[PDB]
Amino acid sequence: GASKLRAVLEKLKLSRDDISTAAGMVKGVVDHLLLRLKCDSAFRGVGLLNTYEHVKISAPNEFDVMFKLEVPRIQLEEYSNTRAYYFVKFKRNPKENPLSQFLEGEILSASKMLSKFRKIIKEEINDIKDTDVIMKRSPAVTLLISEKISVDITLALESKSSWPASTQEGLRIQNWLSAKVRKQLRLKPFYLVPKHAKGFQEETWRLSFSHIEKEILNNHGKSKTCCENKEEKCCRKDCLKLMKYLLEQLKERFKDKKHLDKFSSYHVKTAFFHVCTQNPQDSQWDRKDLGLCFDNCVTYFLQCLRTEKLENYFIPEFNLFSSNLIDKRSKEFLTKQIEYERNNEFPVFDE
Ligand SMILES: Cc1ccc(-c2cc(C(=O)O)c3nc(CN4CCOCC4)[nH]c3c2)c(Cl)c1
Ligand SMILES: [Zn+2]
Repeated sequence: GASKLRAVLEKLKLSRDDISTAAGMVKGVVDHLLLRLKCDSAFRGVGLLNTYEHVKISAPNEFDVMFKLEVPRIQLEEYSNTRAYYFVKFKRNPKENPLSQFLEGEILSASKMLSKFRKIIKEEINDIKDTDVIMKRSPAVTLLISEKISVDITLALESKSSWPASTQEGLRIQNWLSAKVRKQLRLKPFYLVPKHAKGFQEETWRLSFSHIEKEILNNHGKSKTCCENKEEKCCRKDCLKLMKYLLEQLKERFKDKKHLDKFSSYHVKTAFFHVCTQNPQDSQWDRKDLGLCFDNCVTYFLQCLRTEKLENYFIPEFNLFSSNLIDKRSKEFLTKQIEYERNNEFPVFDE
């Protein structure tokens, strides 16, 4: 029942200290690069984005880090009705921006900016000889510290402006976290990561709302006091940790023929939060009900792959499971693998 799952989560608690020692290795290298970039003309307004504060975790030895660049008076042009991919233009010309180095008429190049960013890092990488830091061959700068810790660095354009139109019906937390909280969150800035649409269109930026996850996860209840006492203990966080570790273990047992390469913890998060919308009450996430609650996430995720539909939590018109992003075969393969786990009381957790 719920007994087996608790031991898995209690096991995952034991590796917190090993992740904490490796976390300081990430922040050390990252702070040197931030000092190096600030001395440059274009990367003077570079800062660390808090998404472990500024260090986000995707896999056990993978660490996603985000560098933000303040872009004032930014005008966005939507690309090919994709709803998430956009072009970066400038409202007017009051006093020429320092970002003009990568401009191409009106449109700001994503390929040109990421290239100078890759160059300034490649130069600073060989400088700090304290730890073995390298660079790998994908809109991120991957580093490898002590031939084990992989750090995916991403550059993002910050816009303090009102969120784009495609996000109008997104973040459907009204019946869960409230209309008050939705309005509050939508007052926060948004990000433009250089993810390119399928060759590629290397001048299009993707809408990123990564920074909102910590806001919702650290305040996940309908009741303001959720998980603040022994009475209101819920299992929302435990179901997300079990959903993340499920895909993680399936990506480990099937690196045999590389079918699940397109799948990330991101797809698992999106699906979990959609269940959080479906189940807005705290009584639908009780600590005793861990087994039942996890199965609700497992059923929704299986229904997602099966229907080839998983809406971006912020952009409903954007389908993360479209034929264009992940092929029909990879979804039908993952459907079959999870279906086997669900029908056999999850044998990929027995360790
Ligand atoms: C309630 C809530 C809040 C935030 C997110 C959320 C959003 C984004 C996003 O960007 O909108 C994102 N992005 C990541 C990691 N990226 C995967 C693709 O490659 C680059 C790294 N996790 C992400 C997580 C979700 Cl689901 C739900
Ligand atoms: Zn809770």
